[PDB]
Amino acid sequence: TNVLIEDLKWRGLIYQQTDEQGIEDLLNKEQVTLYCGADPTADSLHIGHLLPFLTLRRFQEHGHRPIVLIGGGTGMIGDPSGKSEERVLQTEEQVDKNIEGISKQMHNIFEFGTDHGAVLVNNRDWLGQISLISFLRDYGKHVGVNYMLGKDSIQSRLEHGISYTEFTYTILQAIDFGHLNRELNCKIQVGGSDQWGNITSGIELMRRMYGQTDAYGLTIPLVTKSDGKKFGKSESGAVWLDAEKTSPYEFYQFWINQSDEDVIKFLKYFTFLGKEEIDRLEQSKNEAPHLREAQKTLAEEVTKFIHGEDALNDAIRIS
Amino acid sequence: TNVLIEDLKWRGLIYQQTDEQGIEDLLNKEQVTLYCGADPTADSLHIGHLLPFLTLRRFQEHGHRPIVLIGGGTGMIGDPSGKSEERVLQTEEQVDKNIEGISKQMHNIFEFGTDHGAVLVNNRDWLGQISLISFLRDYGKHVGVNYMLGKDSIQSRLEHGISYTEFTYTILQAIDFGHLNRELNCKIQVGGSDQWGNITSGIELMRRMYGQTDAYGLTIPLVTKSDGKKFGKSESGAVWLDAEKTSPYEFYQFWINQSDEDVIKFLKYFTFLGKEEIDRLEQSKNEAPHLREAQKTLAEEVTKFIHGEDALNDAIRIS
Ligand SMILES: N[C@@H](Cc1ccc(O)cc1)C(=O)N[C@H](C(=O)O)[C@H]1[C@H](O)[C@]2(O)CO[C@@H]([C@@H]2O)N1O
Ligand SMILES: N[C@@H](Cc1ccc(O)cc1)C(=O)N[C@H](C(=O)O)[C@H]1[C@H](O)[C@]2(O)CO[C@@H]([C@@H]2O)N1O
Repeated sequence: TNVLIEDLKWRGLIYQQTDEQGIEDLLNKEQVTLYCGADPTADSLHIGHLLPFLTLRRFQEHGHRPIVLIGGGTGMIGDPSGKSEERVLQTEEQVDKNIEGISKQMHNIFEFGTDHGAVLVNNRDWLGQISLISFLRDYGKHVGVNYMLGKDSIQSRLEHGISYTEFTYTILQAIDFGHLNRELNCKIQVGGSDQWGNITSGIELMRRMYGQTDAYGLTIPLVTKSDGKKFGKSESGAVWLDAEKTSPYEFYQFWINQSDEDVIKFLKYFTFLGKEEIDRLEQSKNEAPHLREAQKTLAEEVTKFIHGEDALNDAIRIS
Repeated sequence: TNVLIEDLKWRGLIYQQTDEQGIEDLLNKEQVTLYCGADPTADSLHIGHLLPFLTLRRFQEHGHRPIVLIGGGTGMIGDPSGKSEERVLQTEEQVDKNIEGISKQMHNIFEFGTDHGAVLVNNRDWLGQISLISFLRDYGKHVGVNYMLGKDSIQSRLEHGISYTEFTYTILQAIDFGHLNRELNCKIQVGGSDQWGNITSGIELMRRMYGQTDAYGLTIPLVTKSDGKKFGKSESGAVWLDAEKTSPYEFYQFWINQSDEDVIKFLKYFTFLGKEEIDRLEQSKNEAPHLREAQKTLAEEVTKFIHGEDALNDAIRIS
């Protein structure tokens, strides 16, 4: 037992683990409960997010359980991570509308409603409780200011000027990890490299809150093209996984025009085919490019999956 | 939590539970590990078996784990259950060939090769160890002769004359239950009504072997048509799930010619559609029979699934 880790590794979906070995350990020992999430900073997800929720779906394959945290509370605050300009609070309505779009999608990428598997939690439910006073006492007490300015996210912002709220974002997100880690048994939290800071902070908090009751954080790498261009972007902004923001057709082509070079990779990252199916699918590319089979079965997969069998046919027929 | 049981019940797939309530209990409490199996008394499964392996697949839906016991050891002996004429030992080669066919199929109905989910065990592995002496001592000691003549299977045979071997079949099968119940954690064993006897005996043995370390047996009902005819049979014997014994086409039609009456039922039993999808699919039948939509989406499902998307198209095109 170590196949799952064997492939994540093969495909190149592991940019960093907190405890490389220990992760390997429980993953070959007990059926883990891992989660991931997004703040509804919009009403549609987008190729950018498609990667790690897939990685979550690749776990569920082998027996594990994923959980999906929509940004019900941290949404309204905004994660300064990466950013280099303070955020802009959305309106309660907007967020309440945004999470209807963002969730509307997950509910298709995942099968919610089972007796034991995949839960869609809304951190609005617990973060909505904790008060000003409590917060400081119970959690604040154990969050050193010297660790926070440590965060590679904020370090930056600190320079331009970081508001308090972006600054206390990390404590809210850390609170979540522990809460699931306690409430549902979350031991691994998977997220993008833009999430290292936060991932690592959630695990430290519970270390002095109870002595990290067995938590680990994994990070999927970052999608990178060969044309040197901000993957995910189009004059049509970024490829939204919503049919009326980015349609099966526009979707389709995106994948169909995948610069031959950065192809097999994207096959590995985004498609549920084997190393053998891909391997074959690599020859077909290495010496019969006219047929453009790789770049074709890619798009086929991602479009049928994300959009539909029907919306694949409906799409393919526009060349 | 109680949806899975909620539907099994809805569809009518529960002919009997050993401990009705307790089953409900652990199924709403912990992720169970249930199994089922067949002796390779042939080289192809058949509609008859398609039902309970589906039921096993309906568990895996909600989080549970199935296991598949091919008849590697009990195969060679034959389960007199139901039968009313002693068996006929197969040849080691035959069984060794038969289990290549029988397994060749499961490996498509189930996804083996994961880190935590679905295992294909071969009881040849443990039953091949136990000797004449051991057997009597360790297990035989705790199997009363008065319980065995109790078995509704043999009771019958007893009348025509039941050889010792058919008679000791039940002890071999009971041995299995406990072994998984101990080896892998098997708590529920699902099987046809022709398997009550055996199901119930496996649980009794471990009751005096250690005090039934938490075991239960469930039984799927029996497929029954409205035309009053031995479901599963055709002049082409019985509908073998093998393409070269019973092909996508011959397969297809079978389902397509499903006597309108015993339809929705078969939709429930054999298809992964909702109560809503079916409900709609029941109207379409109740008042627009010309279209024959029910009997059509049925066959469609079962054929694509069992045989292939491709072998569905390939099939549908023969009307
Ligand atoms: N502050 C986090 C959100 C969060 C909210 C609650 C938690 O309990 C833990 C984390 C973040 O940055 N997430 C992104 C988002 O949209 O909210 C998404 C990004 O958009 C992704 O592309 C999708 O998943 C990763 C990856 O960076 N990430 O979580
Ligand atoms: N003695 C059992 C086999 C067995 C072998 C090992 C075990 O550990 C427990 C049971 C039996 O009768 N099984 C059938 C078979 O072909 O072997 C199958 C039947 O053929 C089915 O149609 C398929 O599953 C059920 C149902 O009656 N059943 O187990």
